[PDB]
Amino acid sequence: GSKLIKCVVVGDGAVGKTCLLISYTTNKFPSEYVPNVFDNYAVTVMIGGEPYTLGLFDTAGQEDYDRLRPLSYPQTDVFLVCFSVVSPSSFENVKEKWVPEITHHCPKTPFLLVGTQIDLRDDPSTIEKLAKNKQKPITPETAEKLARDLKAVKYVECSALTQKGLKNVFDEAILAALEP
Amino acid sequence: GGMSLVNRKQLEKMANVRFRTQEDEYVAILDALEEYHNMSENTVVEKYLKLKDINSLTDIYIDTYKKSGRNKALKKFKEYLVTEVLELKNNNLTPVEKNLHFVWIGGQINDTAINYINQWKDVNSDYNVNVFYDSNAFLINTLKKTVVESAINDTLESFRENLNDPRFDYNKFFRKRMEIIYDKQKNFINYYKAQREENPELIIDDIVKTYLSNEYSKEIDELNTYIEESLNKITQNSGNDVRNFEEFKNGESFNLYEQELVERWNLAAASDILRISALKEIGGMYLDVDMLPGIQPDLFESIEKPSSVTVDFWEMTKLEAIMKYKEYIPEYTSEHFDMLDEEVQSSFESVLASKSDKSEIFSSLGDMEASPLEVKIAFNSKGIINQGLISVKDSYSSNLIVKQIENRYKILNNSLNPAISEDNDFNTTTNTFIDSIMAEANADNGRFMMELGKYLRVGFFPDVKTTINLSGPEAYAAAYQDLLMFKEGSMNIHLIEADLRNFEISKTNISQSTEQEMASLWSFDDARAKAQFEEYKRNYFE
Ligand SMILES: Nc1nc2c(ncn2[C@@H]2O[C@H](COP(=O)(O)OP(=O)(O)O)[C@@H](O)[C@H]2O)c(=O)[nH]1
Ligand SMILES: O=c1ccn([C@@H]2O[C@H](COP(=O)(O)OP(=O)(O)O)[C@@H](O)[C@H]2O)c(=O)[nH]1
Ligand SMILES: [Mg+2]
Ligand SMILES: [Mn+2]
Repeated sequence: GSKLIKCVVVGDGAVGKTCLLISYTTNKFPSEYVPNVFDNYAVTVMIGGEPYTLGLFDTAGQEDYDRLRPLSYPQTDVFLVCFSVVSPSSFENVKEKWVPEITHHCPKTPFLLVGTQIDLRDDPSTIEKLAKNKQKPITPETAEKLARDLKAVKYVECSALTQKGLKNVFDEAILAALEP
Repeated sequence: GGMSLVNRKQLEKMANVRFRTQEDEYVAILDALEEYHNMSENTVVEKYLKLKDINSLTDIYIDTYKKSGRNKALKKFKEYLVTEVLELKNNNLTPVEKNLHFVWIGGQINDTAINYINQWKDVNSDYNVNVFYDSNAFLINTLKKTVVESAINDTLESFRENLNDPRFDYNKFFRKRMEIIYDKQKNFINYYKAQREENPELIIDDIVKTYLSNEYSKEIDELNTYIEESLNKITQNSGNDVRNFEEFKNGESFNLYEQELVERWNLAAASDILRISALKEIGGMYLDVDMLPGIQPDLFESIEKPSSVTVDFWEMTKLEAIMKYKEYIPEYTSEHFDMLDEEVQSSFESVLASKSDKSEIFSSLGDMEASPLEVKIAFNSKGIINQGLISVKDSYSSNLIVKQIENRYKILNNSLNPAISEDNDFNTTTNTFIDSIMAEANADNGRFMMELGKYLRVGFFPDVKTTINLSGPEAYAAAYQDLLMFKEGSMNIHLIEADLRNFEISKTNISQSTEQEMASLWSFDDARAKAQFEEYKRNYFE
């Protein structure tokens, strides 16, 4: 592709950002280990008989990197604002941290609101340790509302483990980057 | 695969315009392209350098004449140039010097590293084995171990005063530990610099053990015995001292080598800088001490791979099986093998029983060929990683990688050195450092700069991989881009997988799914950080 689409994956630590891009670009969840490789997440896609290079960039979600992270934001065409549906603190940090941050540095850039680790919704162990507080997993209807409220283009769910909604997340990412 | 490069005749036809003056800049291009074709008695390096001249000539025509009608034809000519580089790279080959290079610096080489290296010796009898050590620096790992342990307990003293978890998670633990490691590490650097202003002939280990004796009451007799035992062990295992590697020592990246060795205690980074200069000057194949030889193609391709196991699971299981029944490496894990059904396990027991020699288990390297322009690299999960390198002695790319690493260190030290000069605590020094990074940050280097700002955290904080972007695989991709774009000092990597696949090595030359590769010696993830927290808590309570 002679045309390059910069998509930057953003969101809290331990929401499944890294595993997302590995699962999508290699068709293999990195359950074993992540090798210390140069990432270079770049998929060629044909769209209306025109080749496109989709450029994916991982980010460090932690507060410690709040001033370094935006150095990667320039020239960005679409954001995946990511949160784990079994981590409501990651969901509550979408409104409070991530959507403000991208509208500050890239105000005109569209962003998908992306649910991750949906397989752990129907997981025995992780429900009851979550149920040990008020905490309950995030429903797709709750997150579709926050998407509308925060002027997101769409809400999309996926599991990097089962690759369920995985291909759709990135399909809709190019569609956001071409729509007006 | 491609298409022969255009002649001198074929380019005028292409770049033809009407009412044209045949410019001096345009003739320069034809002149250079003619010479390139009647260059059939020259080596590929001289040829490559012609193409660089052609491209640089093409670029000044377009910069001077921004409205000319040839520009659109010359740009398509440029794309033919980059294609010819791959034609150069693939046809005219050179045999690779039969040297296997390993690197273990900072401390005593363990038996796992030797056992792994021996698997390369036993099936590559024609290969000269070189295991690089640094005779002056056997105590860096001991120093780091002492300072980090000291910092774990000092961090836990501030945890005993407090309760279970008001807000005292593993995240606060590694943050506080990082501040205490940086005070201790800065103290050692300050001591190291003072001692070499007093008398700069003092070797590194001499300064480390006085510092260890003075700050941690370490018995210097036990450290001289560790040194003597480490020198004894490596000199019976193909050891090559860095200090007697004069071309490296006199080189411009040696100050960078000692930066990581002495100041940062990052031996992965120090090993990154040394490995490429050893190819540039000696040539051969570099290997990480966690890489094993490739398994023989038609072996275990009789046992059907179950549907319920990953490919990567299968690749680990292979080596486990080999070692379980042929015991070439003791203490090798069996945990993936022990998770299969008894029938498929006995399938492995049958096929391995049928083999006598290790030639019938591990492929040999044999006579290997490669291009004087390229450094070949290993691939892992669709990404390059310098854990396997093949390069011809004094290859063009080998010099391009060194300058790439040198350039990145120039940017880093530019921003870091002013901040560390002010002797402040970790948090202040970080903030000063980042202030400088943001000032020199643009959209082209932003992502690289994003990673530099974590440089102080490398090897002491979870999920910090700056070494990859500084001295590691990123610099190899930026070099490959430099080769293909007739450039020096590429930063913004525009290359994709298929571009970089030009420089891969056969997956039959290295087994990469080893036991020791799963445990990184310089990096750790969030999950392994959470574990360490409860491990340290109990190790302090006992
Ligand atoms: N069950 C499940 N676990 C996941 C999925 N994606 C990632 N993980 C795991 O959850 C953790 C998230 O880590 P990572 O992918 O590095 O997320 P990051 O820290 O936000 O980049 C890791 O331990 C992963 O193994 C998923 O789709 N399903
Ligand atoms: O204490 C050390 C740790 C690492 N290394 C070198 O750094 C390489 C990196 O090893 P590792 O597999 O830990 O790196 P990763 O694959 O995790 O990037 C090793 O093979 C050694 O050459 C070393 O010399 N001393
Ligand atoms: Mg991550
Ligand atoms: Mn490794």
